[PDB]
Amino acid sequence: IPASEQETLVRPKPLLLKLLKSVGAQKDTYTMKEVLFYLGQYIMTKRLYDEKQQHIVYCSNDLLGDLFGVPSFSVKEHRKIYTMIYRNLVVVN
Ligand SMILES: COc1ncc(-c2nc3c(n2C(C)C)[C@H](c2ccc(Cl)cc2)N(c2cc(Cl)cn(C)c2=O)C3=O)c(OC)n1
Ligand SMILES: [Cl-]
Repeated sequence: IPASEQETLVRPKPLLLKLLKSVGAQKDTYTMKEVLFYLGQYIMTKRLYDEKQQHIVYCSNDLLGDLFGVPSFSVKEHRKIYTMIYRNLVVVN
C-alpha cells in the first residue's frame, strides 16, 4: 500500500456519510486520510473492538456491519479495509 493512497479525494455514498456525520463535520469531499481517521474514531468511541482481543472489530450489531458487509474484521487487514471502504464512496479528480 502506497502512502499516496491517503491523499485520494473521495465523495461518500449516503450510508458512509451518515456514519461520518456522527464523528466529524459534514463536507462534500474527504481525503482517504480523513475517512480512515473518522471511521477509526467511530470504532474506538463506540467500543466495537473488545479490550481482550483488540485487533478485531465486531460490527454485526452496528451500521458499520452494513457499511462493510461483514460481522467482523481485523484492523491489521489493510487491503481488505480499503476495499470495504471503497465500495461506499466515489473517487474524485
Ligand atoms: C483498543 O486499542 C486499539 N488501538 C488501535 C486500533 C486501530 N488500529 C488501526 C486502526 N485502529 C483504530 C483507529 C480503529 C485503524 C483503522 C481505521 C479505520 C478502520 Cl475502518 C479500521 C482501522 N488502522 C488503520 C487501517 C488502515 Cl486500512 C489504514 N491505516 C492508516 C490505519 O491506521 C489500524 O491499523 C484499534 O482498533 C480496534 N484498537
Ligand atoms: Cl449503529
